Formats: sequence, C-alpha cells, structure tokens
Amino acid sequence: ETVPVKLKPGMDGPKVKQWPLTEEKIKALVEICTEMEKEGKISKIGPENPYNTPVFAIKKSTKWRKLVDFRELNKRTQDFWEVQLGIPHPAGLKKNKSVTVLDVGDAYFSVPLDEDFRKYTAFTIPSINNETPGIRYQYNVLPQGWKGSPAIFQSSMTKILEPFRKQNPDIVIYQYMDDLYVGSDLEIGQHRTKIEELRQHLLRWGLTYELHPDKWTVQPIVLPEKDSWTVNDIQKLVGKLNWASQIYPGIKVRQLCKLLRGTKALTEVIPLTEEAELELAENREILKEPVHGVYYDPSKDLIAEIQKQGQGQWTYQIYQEPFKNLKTGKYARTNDVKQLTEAVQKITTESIVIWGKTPKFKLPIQKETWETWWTEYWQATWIPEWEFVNTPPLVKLWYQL
Amino acid sequence: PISPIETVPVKLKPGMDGPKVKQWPLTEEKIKALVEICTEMEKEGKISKIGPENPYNTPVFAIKKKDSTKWRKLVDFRELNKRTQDFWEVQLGIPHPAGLKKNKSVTVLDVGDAYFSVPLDEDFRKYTAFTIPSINNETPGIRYQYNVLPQGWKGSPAIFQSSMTKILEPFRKQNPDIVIYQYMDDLYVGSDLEIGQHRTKIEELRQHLLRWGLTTPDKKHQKEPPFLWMGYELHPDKWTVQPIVLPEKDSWTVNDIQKLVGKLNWASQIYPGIKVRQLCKLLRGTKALTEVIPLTEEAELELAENREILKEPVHGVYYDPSKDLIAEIQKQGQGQWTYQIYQEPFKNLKTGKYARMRGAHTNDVKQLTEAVQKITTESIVIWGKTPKFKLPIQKETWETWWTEYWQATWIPEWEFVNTPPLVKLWYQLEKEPIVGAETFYVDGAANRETKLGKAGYVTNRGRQKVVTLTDTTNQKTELQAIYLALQDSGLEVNIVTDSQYALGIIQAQPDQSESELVNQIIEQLIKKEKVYLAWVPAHKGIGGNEQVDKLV
Ligand SMILES: Cc1cc(C#N)cc(C)c1Oc1nc(Nc2ccc(C#N)cc2)nc(N)c1Br
Ligand SMILES: [Cl-]
Repeated sequence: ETVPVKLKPGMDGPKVKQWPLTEEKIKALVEICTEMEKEGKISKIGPENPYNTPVFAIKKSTKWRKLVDFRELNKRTQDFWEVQLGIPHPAGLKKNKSVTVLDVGDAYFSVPLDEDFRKYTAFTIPSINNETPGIRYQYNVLPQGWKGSPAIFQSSMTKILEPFRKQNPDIVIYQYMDDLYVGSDLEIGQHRTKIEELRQHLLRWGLTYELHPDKWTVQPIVLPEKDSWTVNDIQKLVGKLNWASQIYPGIKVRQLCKLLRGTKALTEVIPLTEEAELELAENREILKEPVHGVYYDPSKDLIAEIQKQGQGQWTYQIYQEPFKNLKTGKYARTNDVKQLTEAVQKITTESIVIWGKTPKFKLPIQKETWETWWTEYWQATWIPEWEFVNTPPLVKLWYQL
Repeated sequence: PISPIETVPVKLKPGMDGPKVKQWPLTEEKIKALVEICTEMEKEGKISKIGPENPYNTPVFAIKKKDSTKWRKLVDFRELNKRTQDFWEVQLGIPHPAGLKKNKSVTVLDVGDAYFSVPLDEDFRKYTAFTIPSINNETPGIRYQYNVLPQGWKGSPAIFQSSMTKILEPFRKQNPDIVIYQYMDDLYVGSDLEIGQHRTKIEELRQHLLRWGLTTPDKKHQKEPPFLWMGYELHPDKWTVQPIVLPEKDSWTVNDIQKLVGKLNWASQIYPGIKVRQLCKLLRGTKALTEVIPLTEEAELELAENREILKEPVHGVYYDPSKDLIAEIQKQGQGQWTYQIYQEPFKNLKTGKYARMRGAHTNDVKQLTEAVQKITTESIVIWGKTPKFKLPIQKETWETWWTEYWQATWIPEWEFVNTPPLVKLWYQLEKEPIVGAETFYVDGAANRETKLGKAGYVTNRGRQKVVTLTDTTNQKTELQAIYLALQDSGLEVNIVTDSQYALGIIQAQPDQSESELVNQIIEQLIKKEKVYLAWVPAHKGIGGNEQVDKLV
C-alpha cells in the first residue's frame, strides 16, 4: 500500500544538474545501483522523465555509501512532510544526559513509493568525459534522504516502538530523516544497555554515536582580562561591547570609552578605573547568560553562521533574525574544508536535537572550492542548505574565543 | 527502416490538449511535391492515412532544395511542441580530446534516416496529424499522422538517443575493449584492433544495428585519419584543434575582432600561452559590429605574439589511466594565468588559461587558488581524477596567506616550481599596534545629495589636515582618508578608522583593484615598513575618532 504523495501546488518536480564525480565514486555508484535494482528498489528510466536530483558517494569505515541530495525535492514536497502528517519534536531530547543516534534508513527500502510520485525521484550516474549517456533511475520505494519517507513510515515506526516505549516511559525517541534519536538520563552503561535492547526490537523489523546535549553550553562573547590596558586594547574593548550591545540588552560602554579621551597613541597604556572596571564586570554577567528577548519561532528558517578563527578553531551562531542569537558555539580541531564540514555536521546535529530542523548555513568559503571538496568528508545522510559569504572581518574578531 | 524497439510513452503537458491549427492554402507546385513526398513516406510506414475522425491538425509546407530541383517536407510543430511534455536533456556536454584514449583504427558510421527509423508512441501519434491542402482549399485535404519520430518535434532528439542507447547496450557489454561514442545521427567507433579484425568488428555492429532497424552506409566509403570532429582534428594517437587561420587585415571590425578572439580562445586549448587581454580590451564599450577599431600597440603586439605561437603545429596527447596528471600554472599579464596538463613532461594532454577577477580586489594568491580550483573541476570532468599540481608559489608564501585570510581554503597535493614571475605577498599588515609610530585617526564623509566630501586626520603628535573631495561617495572618502595618512606619515604608522568597508578592503591585502584610489593606497602600503590598521565604532564618542570627526 502506497500513501499518495502530492507536490506543493504550482510547483513542478526538481531538475537539478548532476555534479561531476570522480571515477572512483562513479564505479562505487554503479555497483551500488545495480544491486539496488536487482532488488527492485530502483528502476531504469526513459527520456520521458525530465526530472533529476544529484547523486554522490560517501564513506559512512572502508565501504562506499550512496547519497542522494533531495534538498530541492524536499522543498517541493514540503507541504507534505511538514503539514499533513509530520513528526513532532520532543522538547526534552535536548535535556537528556545521553542521546544516541541510529541509522534506520534501511527500513524505508521496505515500503513502496506512490507510483505517481516515483518519477520525481529520478537521478543520473554521470560518465567520465561525457563519453556515454548518464544512466538513469527512479525509486520504487521510500528513498533515504527524502523528507517524505519518515512522514510516511511514521505510522509503522510508532508501532515498532510501542512496546519499547511502553516499557521505558522515560526514554525519548525522536525520528528525523533517516535517523532515530534516543535519549535518557541513565548512567552511560545503563543507557548503552537500553540502546542494545532497542536495537533488538528494530532488528525484528529490518535494521543493522553518542551525544550529551545537557552538557552543551553557550560560547560567550568573551572580554579579555588584562594585567595592563592600552588605548588599542580599550578600543577593541569598546568595539566588542558595542556589537554585543546590538544583541544583549543591558550592555553599557559609557564608563569605558571615558578612558579613551583626546588623541592618544595606540600603544599608550591607560589606567583602569573603578566604574570602568565595574562596567566591565557587570557586562560580563550579561554576556554569560541567554539573550533576553530571543525565542525560537517554529515558522521561520534557522540560520547558522561560521567564522574561521584560525588554528583549527571555528566559531558559530544560530539565529532566525540576525544578531538575535538562539545559540552560540565553537568547534576545535590539517584541512580547512574538512574542518568546516565537520563543523557543519556538528552544528546541524545539535540543531536537529534542539529544534528538530536543519539550519541554512552561511559558509566562509569559495562556492566552487566547497562544491568540489565537501563530499570528501561528509558523513551525514542529510544535507543542510547553504550559501557562501565573506565573513565581515569584525564579526570574526568579536566572536573570537 | 523502422526499429522494432519498444516506444517511449509520451504525453502532453498536464492541462493542455493536442494542437488544432488551421492549414493554410499552398501553391500548386507545393501541393504536388507534398503528395509525392508523403506517398513515398506512407509506403515506407513513416506516416499513415487517417479519417476526419481525428480532431487534431498541424501545418505543413514545402521548400526547394539547395538551389537544386528537389523539395523537402517541412512541418511546423510550434504548437505541438509548446504542448508537449519536457524530456530529459540529451547531452550534459561533449567529450574533450584530452580525455580520449588512443586507438589504432577508427571508423565513423552514419545512421540513415535516424528519426524516421524510430517508432513513435502509438497513443501520441494522433497529435501529429497534418493535412495536405487541396487546390485552392476547395475540397477536403489528405490527412496523415506520424508513426515515427518527426523532424522538428520536441521529443525526437531525446527519444532517438535513448533508443540508440538501448540498442547499443548489448554490443557494448560484449565488446568492452572497443569504444563507441554516439552523437545525433553519427556513431564514432574506436578499437585497438588491427585494420582487418576491426573492420570485422564493424560489420558485427552494423549487422546488429540493422537487426534493429538502423541502416548505415558501408565499408567502401569510410574515411581516413585524421578525423575532423567538433572543431578538432583527431589522429590515432595525437589530437589538435582544427586549422586556425588569423587574417591579414589593415582594418578590423568589431565583428572581425570577436571572431579573432573566439579562434584564439579555441586555439588556447592546446597552444600554450595564447593571450587575448589586449584584443579583448578593444571590445569594451558600445560599437556596431560593422565599425572599425584601430588596434592599439599592446594589441598589435599581442596579435603578433599569437601569430608566432600558431605558426608551428602543436598536438595534444591522449590519456593513459595508469599515470598521474600533472598540472602546471604560470602568471602572465596581470590577472592572466596559463596552464598545461601532461602525464609525461612535456607532452600536454591539453592546455588553457584563466583570467577572472573575483570581487573588485584580489591578490595573486587568491587568483592562483581560483585557478587551481577551476583546473581541478575540469580534470574531474575530463579524467575523473584530480591532478598533482606544480605552482609558482613557495609553500611558505601560501601558508602565511591561508592563516592570515579569514576565508576557508584548500588545494590538493601540490609542489613549488620556480617559474617566474613568482606569486607572493607584497606587504603584510601588523598584527599588533606599533610603538613609537605616529597614530593617525582618520575619517572621510560625504553629503548625500551634494556629493561633496571631506577627508582628513588628527594625530597623537598633534598634526592634522582635512581636504575637500568633489563628487565622491562616503565610501571613497573613508578610503581617501587612509591614503592621506599613508602619504603624510613615515615608514611606520598606526592608522585608526571607522570604516568597516575600508578595513575590509585592506585587511584582505589586495594587490590589484579596479579602483585608482585603492591602487594608490596599495603602492603606499608596499613602500611602508610597518602599518597597523585598526577599527573603531563611528560616533560612539571614542577619544581619537571624535576629534577628526568634528573637524570634517
Ligand atoms: C571513436 C571516436 C571517433 C571520433 C572521431 N572523429 C570521436 C570520438 C569522441 C570517438 O570516441 C572515442 N575516441 C577515443 N579516442 C580516439 C582516438 C583516436 C582517434 C582518431 N583518429 C579518435 C578518437 N577515446 C574514447 N574513449 C572514445 Br568514447
Ligand atoms: Cl525558545
């Protein structure tokens, strides 16, 4: 039985260009795709299917996994997986001591896909140097990566989990795309034991890492504490406070740019004053805490900005409206884009757990550069949306750790 | 002549229905030609006669052939095409020679009547109904519908290639060592077999094709190396661009120069160090295609330099999958990069150039990286792997820049090669403020409707100066104030600004810019021995800033 799937009215299916792939990945892809089609999960298609979505290969661990970018299709089915049914997000997942993530994407290969929808899942395996025509398939079953699959499999998932939920009321289990998020406050050993227990239920219906979200704390905008202070140091200080002021209600710089009078040499050392030293402390109190006045709005996109801090350090902020930081963080520790990619995956993962959606990223890197390389390090089964931007040199500085 | 291949299901866009276009009257010689053409086509199965049952119709007409005395049936599918579903695009692109493997013998087979040899979907045929008009439209016409892919219909190119690819598949799967490329009507076939055993492999293909409806002319008329293909000249184990003739002219039109550029750009695929900068600067501006553009001196010498390079033939080499690709890049006229890609030095598989400004302000290290990135994507498309690079930059130069810059970046495995001019950083800004260097607090600021600007500075050594700039922007004034401070200070100097914009520019360490001012500011930065640039919030009462802020 196939739950009929309708696109958003007035939109057509995706027609996205296949990126060029390396010989090594193409070959992995044919292997994978010939096996998938014997099994009848995908079928070869004719020219009368005009649609396309991008496909590539990653390492899940020496073994190729296939990854379809349904970012565009997802946008065009949206209404469906977001507001017809559509999986509700547990508010306490982010409060657990331990949450484990498990891949249950294999489950969707079981369920048939609505025939009048299959044609929208078309993808192409390109050939090197354009020497032969791409080989072309659509899906016959719920595809991994399409946000429709968990929405449709939803009904079967709560059935699979009911006894286990019934037996552990205080364990939280949230599905997102191809992953199951399972959280508890058990001690880590007892948590791992419940996970294996859960794996056994899953195992009877078809099926084959650890977060501690309650230890996620914000990265404050930090104010240096100095032995001695220069004009230059105080100006930097007045800058940073002035930015934090456009966000954090309460920030006061009055007593501080007091010290900065006239026309002093940048290297002149200027005395600390009480009411200044007090303004600096009182400002620290504020930067420590959540932003008074900022809330998640379930109907707006999440944005995530990242800044390259150098030396393997990256800073980030998540907001819906600019400067109203919902969260702020860092990521630490070779390869600039490898790191960026890890950082995006870390940030995406936290975002899924807290709000139950992926942010659109503002990436400090050359489009072409990122487009070339990111698949070299990607390990998630989802892909967030992203743009590319040039970090305003000051923003980098103000979020410096 | 009509393939037994299964048809592709077709249908019209979701809302729409088949065309119902009125046939206009034709002259009588034209009606005569149509009747005999269509009578030939009908006896061959291509079309067949229908009754007035069929609601749909599409205009036909006929034209005289090639100054000769034949006619060709033309059908106007405008409306059918507008009502027909979209298809998968045929080719994502065409192979590059540099990516081709070498073959002893090659043969081109041409599929006769390609489209009329592929059946058209039974359910869709009705929508192709056309009518041959009777004389003066007095009596009802002769009505036909297509049974095969019509010339000029929207789906024919896509359905033919797919058809040919299903049919080709077995032969391919059974002859992995022999290679076939399909493009439209033609089949290009390559083997490392010897002329005898290859021609035998051809016949098996031909007879396989014929088993499937597709006829091909024979072994008596099949051409020889070299082969002309997509603007290239292909030989068994080398390749080159088709012969490129640069005219001798005393007067060049806008049009002549455009053609001249295109041919040079084309030649640059395999001819090393072709430059078009000076010829391209001629195109800048608005001029008719017929108008004459006096070449400049630089442009006249470029054309000269190019004409030498093209003198001696050069060829490219084909790809050996078992060896790495090396890519080498050189600097040329500012913003121009050339590159070669080889597997054995220095037998190039191909060459090329890169010349693009990203942003208004770049430096050589940014440009080189963009070129590495562009060349890497090209290699993946052509060869399916990335090249080992050789680059005119010290590992230390690149390493200083990567960290200095706030943008993320990465280039594959590469090594230094000493091929001047070397790319480098021409200055570096101080990380920390400088002791014993004058601190200039600068500030520029315009009037939004007047466009009158005042730039200037105050100093901790009590020096100060303001100037009046005319018809400039608030942008340009903040930059002029930086320039001012660079001119009037010594070899060391700390500059304090309020312009995040100006900060952005300089902090990125440009060495090129569209801007005259910025190139001025750069010249100064080079000559200095220490510059520290710092930013402060505008009108937030910051000591030094307010002073030079009121005073403007
Ligand atoms: C067989 C062939 C002929 C012509 C044409 N014309 C053009 C193309 C694109 C061809 O296909 C291929 N040719 C070659 N090498 C090759 C070698 C020598 C010559 C010669 N002479 C031509 C092509 N390698 C491939 N992988 C493919 Br697919
Ligand atoms: Cl909230």
